[PDB]
Amino acid sequence: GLLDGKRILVTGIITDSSIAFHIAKVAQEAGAQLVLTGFDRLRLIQRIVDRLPEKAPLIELDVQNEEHLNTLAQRVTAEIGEGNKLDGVVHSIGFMPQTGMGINPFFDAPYEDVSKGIHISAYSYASLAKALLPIMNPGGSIVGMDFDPSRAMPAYNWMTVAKSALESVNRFVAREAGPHGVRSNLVAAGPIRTLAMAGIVGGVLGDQAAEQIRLLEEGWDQRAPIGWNMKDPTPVAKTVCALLSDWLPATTGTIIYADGGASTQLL
Ligand SMILES: NC(=O)c1ccc[n+]([C@@H]2O[C@H](COP(=O)([O-])OP(=O)(O)OC[C@H]3O[C@@H](n4cnc5c(N)ncnc54)[C@H](O)[C@@H]3O)[C@@H](O)[C@H]2O)c1
Repeated sequence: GLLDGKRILVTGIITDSSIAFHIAKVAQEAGAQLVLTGFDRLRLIQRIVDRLPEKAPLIELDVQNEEHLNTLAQRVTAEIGEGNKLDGVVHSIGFMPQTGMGINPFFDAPYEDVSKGIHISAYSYASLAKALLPIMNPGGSIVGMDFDPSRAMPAYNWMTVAKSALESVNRFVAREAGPHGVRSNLVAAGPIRTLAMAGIVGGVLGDQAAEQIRLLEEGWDQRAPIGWNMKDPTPVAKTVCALLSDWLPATTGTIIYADGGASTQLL
């Protein structure tokens, strides 16, 4: 298998539609041995982890908790065994309070809310790398999830600002990881109907926010030369696994687009 013998930590499972659930599933089917992390609802997440192809341990990680981060490497080592190291780390973590995602105008998001979203969505990519690089093997790989923020998307407002910060953080993490023999890259996915996003397109932040995301989704499918399936994150999961493998060993600090090609076309 593509990831035979690799030990990979995967953050970000909260539902069975989470991108991270599919990353974990595909990675296990490709031979990887996993450690999962979960935020807050650990019993809920454990029952989802129980549905993965193979048994894998779940440990707690709130990326806003300094003690969780400062103990993370030790707690991972407790699961994989002293002397064993990680080959891969997946950041699949995002959050922005509703005030920053269209329930009110762009200008009405208070900084306390924006700062919380940037903490979880962007700064924590550096936090996670800081915590785990000391227990990573040369040849290893850190991968984070991106949503192309090169143009303003009124569908996502301050989450797009957070992704712009994340892309910058990724390039600096590549610099830190390099001397360890470790790569850092982002996978920019098209829109996926995770439970949170299905709620927004469904109307939970109001009619206008629902229509804005729906228009974004519709344009995406029109632009993508190979199509885009918002109800199936498997192609995104495979792309993450490609970057976790040994097959892109000279790629670091970059963004790989798993978006059906929609970012490359203008209609
Ligand atoms: N859904 C999409 O359309 C889409 C598209 C491109 C990229 N992405 C990105 O993919 C990543 C995964 O999101 P998703 O779409 O699978 O949604 P999701 O809601 O299933 O996953 C987001 C995860 O972030 C976790 N999280 C939030 N606060 C946290 C904290 N304090 N500590 C640790 N974890 C925390 C949640 O518990 C959840 O597991 C995010 O970075 C998201 O921005 C999503």
